[PDB]
Amino acid sequence: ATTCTFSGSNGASSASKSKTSCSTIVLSNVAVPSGTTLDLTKLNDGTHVIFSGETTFGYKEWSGPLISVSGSDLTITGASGHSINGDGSRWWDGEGGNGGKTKPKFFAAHSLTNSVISGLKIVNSPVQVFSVAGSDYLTLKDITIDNSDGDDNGGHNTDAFDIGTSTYVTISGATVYNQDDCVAVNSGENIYFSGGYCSGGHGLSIGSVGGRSDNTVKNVTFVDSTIINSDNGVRIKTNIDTTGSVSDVTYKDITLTSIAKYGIVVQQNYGDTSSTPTTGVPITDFVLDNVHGSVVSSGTNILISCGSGSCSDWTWTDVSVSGGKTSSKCTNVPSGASC
Ligand SMILES: *[C@@H]1O[C@H](CO)[C@@H](O[C@@H]2O[C@H](CO)[C@@H](O[C@H]3O[C@H](CO)[C@@H](O)[C@H](O)[C@@H]3O)[C@H](O)[C@H]2NC(C)=O)[C@H](O)[C@H]1NC(C)=O
Ligand SMILES: *[C@H]1O[C@H](CO)[C@@H](O)[C@H](O)[C@@H]1O
Ligand SMILES: *[C@H]1O[C@H](CO)[C@@H](O)[C@H](O)[C@@H]1O
Ligand SMILES: *[C@H]1O[C@H](CO)[C@@H](O)[C@H](O)[C@@H]1O
Ligand SMILES: *[C@H]1O[C@H](CO)[C@@H](O)[C@H](O)[C@@H]1O
Ligand SMILES: *[C@H]1O[C@H](CO)[C@@H](O)[C@H](O)[C@@H]1O
Ligand SMILES: *[C@H]1O[C@H](CO)[C@@H](O)[C@H](O)[C@@H]1O
Ligand SMILES: *[C@H]1O[C@H](CO)[C@@H](O)[C@H](O)[C@@H]1O
Ligand SMILES: *[C@H]1O[C@H](CO)[C@@H](O)[C@H](O)[C@@H]1O
Ligand SMILES: *[C@H]1O[C@H](CO)[C@@H](O)[C@H](O)[C@@H]1O
Ligand SMILES: *[C@H]1O[C@H](CO)[C@@H](O)[C@H](O)[C@@H]1O
Repeated sequence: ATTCTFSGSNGASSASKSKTSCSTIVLSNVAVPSGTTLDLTKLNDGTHVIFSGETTFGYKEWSGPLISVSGSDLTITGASGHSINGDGSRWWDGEGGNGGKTKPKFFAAHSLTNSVISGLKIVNSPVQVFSVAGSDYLTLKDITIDNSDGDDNGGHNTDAFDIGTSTYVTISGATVYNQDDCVAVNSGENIYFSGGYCSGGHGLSIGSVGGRSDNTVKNVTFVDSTIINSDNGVRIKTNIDTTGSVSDVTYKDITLTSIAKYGIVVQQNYGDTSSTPTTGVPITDFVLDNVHGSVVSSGTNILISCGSGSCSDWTWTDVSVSGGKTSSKCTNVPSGASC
């Protein structure tokens, strides 16, 4: 059993070259050089990684990731008082991932099996924070993401959790202040989100689904969570002219507070809302249970833009969204639901 401590301005290099001799790696006030990844890929099974002090990154216009981890039976945690500081205002230019500077993604959680990431505190990511991909039985718990400075400083596309090609991922106790989706499930199965607080972004989203070889979303649950001061609350987006499926999606015991645009929005014409919704990505067995909240007077309570026949078997129990306009543009609403 070995414990390895890496720190300072050359910590990232040493960690990379010695990671496989370390049972435990502690990362203390590591300053990652510009244009380079903190490469924690391919750790030995059972390795424990502890973030300590303040982790920082040199400035460069590149696409990331800033941190990358992969392997099995890993524990990665944060020590008391630590933070991982992206100092994103260096890149923030109002354009996020769409244009302006090239901005690096923060945390590649790829090819993780049976691992836990707990207690990390991330501050001011340049753009998206967690990219979860190709991972199985991953728990992300008590993660704090504070991009609140981005609200008035050009923060854009600062998604907290982007999930794809993953199964059995559990997210609990997340606290997010950001400017895009709190969660986006692009594809994946058996996803559980609970005890979350999402402020400032675009809601808890399924989507966008379709147009990739990975286009199935199944068995996802959002429960006991608050979405506040966000553009949308509950959201399902499927890409127009694409095929896939979304099934067994549940939102339960959700509080929506001061939603700006849409309390609940389901769009089967995502990508081109001037066109009629298409029917290639059926949304079935969608359940809302005890979902309550308020939309500002200028927003819309509920928008359902379904394709003909491509939305069915919805159950909406104890749902109440008020404060906003009732939409008159809803299409092909299933029997259990309403705008
Ligand atoms: C729909 O997704 C649900 C959430 O992933 C899933 O429930 C989860 O089921 C797994 C079993 O595959 C449970 O996990 C395992 O780990 C615990 C301890 O780590 C063991 O005690 C279990 O025996 C098992 O090995 C999860 O605990 C459970 N998660 C929760 C929050 O319920 C459902 O199984 C999925 N439903 C369908 C029909 O597939
Ligand atoms: C690296 O150095 C630190 C001292 O801060 C220890 O915590 C650890 O055991 C390792 O030797
Ligand atoms: C961080 O800490 C290590 C020892 O833990 C030093 O080797 C390094 O120079 C920096 O002070
Ligand atoms: C990284 O750069 C620092 C800061 O100058 C050094 O002290 C360290 O040993 C490494 O070269
Ligand atoms: C980063 O720096 C460490 C220590 O200087 C080297 O071992 C590594 O190969 C890379 O140059
Ligand atoms: C990173 O840390 C290792 C082990 O402390 C050093 O050997 C290397 O020079 C770099 O500073
Ligand atoms: C991290 O850095 C070390 C040397 O700096 C490499 O050996 C490793 O492949 C990774 O690039
Ligand atoms: C990685 O870290 C180990 C442990 O300090 C060194 O022995 C190795 O040379 C590399 O710097
Ligand atoms: C913990 O892990 C390291 C390498 O992963 C071993 O060298 C050590 O003996 C213990 O198994
Ligand atoms: C490395 O060291 C830490 C503290 O000793 C452990 O938590 C871990 O299991 C591994 O042995
Ligand atoms: C990281 O990026 C900065 C800015 O381009 C360079 O100065 C540095 O040498 C490294 O490539």
